Amino acid sequence: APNQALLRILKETEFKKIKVLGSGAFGTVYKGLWIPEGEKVKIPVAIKELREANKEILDEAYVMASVDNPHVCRLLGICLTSTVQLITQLMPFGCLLDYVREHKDNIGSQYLLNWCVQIAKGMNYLEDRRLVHRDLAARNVLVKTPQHVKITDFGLAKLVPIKWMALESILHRIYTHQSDVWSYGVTVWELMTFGSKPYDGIPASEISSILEKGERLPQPPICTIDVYMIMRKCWMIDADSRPKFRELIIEFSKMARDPQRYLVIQGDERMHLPSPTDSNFYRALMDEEDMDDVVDAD
Ligand SMILES: *CCC(=O)N1Cc2nc(-c3cc(-c4ccccc4F)c(F)cn3)n(-c3ccncn3)c2C1
Repeated sequence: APNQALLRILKETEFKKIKVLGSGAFGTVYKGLWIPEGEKVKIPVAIKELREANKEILDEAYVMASVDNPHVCRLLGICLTSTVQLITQLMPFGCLLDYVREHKDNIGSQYLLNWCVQIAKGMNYLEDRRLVHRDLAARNVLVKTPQHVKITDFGLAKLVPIKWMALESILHRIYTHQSDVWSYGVTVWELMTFGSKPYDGIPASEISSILEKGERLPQPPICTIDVYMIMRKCWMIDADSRPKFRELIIEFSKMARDPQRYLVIQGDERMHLPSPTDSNFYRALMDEEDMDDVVDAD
């Protein structure tokens, strides 16, 4: 029974879908416009209309609306009609998966390590709340600004990403904070490869036997062995042997302090974090919310 004041019930008359942004396995993402009651103003919003109980949907949506963390997208409004529409703050930059693909071999080491830090802080918040995401992947990490990423779609899996799933989840539908750690390792791998698809050319049916044999995702060319060992540690068979989100925040923050020693990127001395001037601009314009300082190179 969380705070019902975090979820605003929207009527079909207060909003309108205008543009198409993309679509995934759960639904289609639209750029929306909210017209608040008794007002003339049009306010951009992001709307996800689902693909396929009202009391039960709302119960889950209140939990989804209670996630208050700088690296977790909070559900803001819901519109229950014949379809289920979810409303959240519009993010022009979209997902990190497409951002890294559209910026292939053009992303600095400071960005990658800081994103790994931020994703770990978002998941660590979810673990403190005893919440399991179940669908962590670079497609479910949104870019607020290039220096601020946030985990999206928490609770959508509750209402199959085999290549992002831990073996116990594939075999026994078991989902814990430690299976989320496995998915996180796969997500870090997607970033380090600038958007590569994991186990490309391998049918989803073969993955469980491939894992049981001891096969894992290859070392991305930019990762030193210390970075690869952390990703490997995330894919251990024994869930309790895998690192904690708590430990991943510290390890990746320590690595962000010496970026060149942990990632080998060509043209990296040029690709630095933005000047205070450009970060002040981005913040006042599109990121007023309070977040921890991005880890700088000593
Ligand atoms: C690579 C894919 C991509 O570019 N995007 C995926 C995506 N989803 C959403 C989104 C998510 C949600 C949402 C958030 C919390 C809980 C439940 C839930 F459905 C939503 F309501 C609406 N959109 N976006 C998105 C796009 C633009 N601004 C914000 N979110 C993307 C982008």
